[PDB]
Amino acid sequence: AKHLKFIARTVMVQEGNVESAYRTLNRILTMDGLIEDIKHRRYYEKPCRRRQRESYERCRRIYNMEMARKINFLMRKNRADPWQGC
Amino acid sequence: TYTEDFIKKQIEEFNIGKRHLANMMGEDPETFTQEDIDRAIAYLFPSGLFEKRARPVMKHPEQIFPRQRAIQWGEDGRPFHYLFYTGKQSYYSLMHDVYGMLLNLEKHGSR
Repeated sequence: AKHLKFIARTVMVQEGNVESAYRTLNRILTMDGLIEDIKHRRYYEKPCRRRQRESYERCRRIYNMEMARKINFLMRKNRADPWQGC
Repeated sequence: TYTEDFIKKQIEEFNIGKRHLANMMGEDPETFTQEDIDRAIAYLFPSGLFEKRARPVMKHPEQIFPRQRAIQWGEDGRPFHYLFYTGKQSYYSLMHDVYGMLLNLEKHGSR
């Protein structure tokens, strides 16, 4: 309201590619978390529910990262059998 | 169940019957063969039954009666084959042989 206009969340169009600019804007707003903020702010989220959700998301991310690391570590053995027959 | 003594007596009976059949057909008992036995039994006992297994047959007792296991160890108890304790000594012996052949080469219409 008190800031200068047409700098925040503003995208320029290249060679009249309006759709590409709009999709880049959507990408930026999603990557900065603004889309999630707007969607979550439609109704009030109780503090206990908020805390539970953040704990769940943090733990899920950690667990997924660890599982991915395990699979990437054990993918090295996945190759052609070198002692076929015996 | 067919005890080994039964099979032994059957073998003796087949040998004597073979000599009798060679006597009957005028052939020399020494060189008398299984094809000759089949021909003679087809002549003496003509049967046009379509089923070849329902026709008269004079076969060696080994062929006609089923078979049994083989001894895998002697009186001392030691198994003969070095892969005995796998329980699949023949199969794993074959696989071992094939793998050795592949190793040698690595160093170097039908079904």
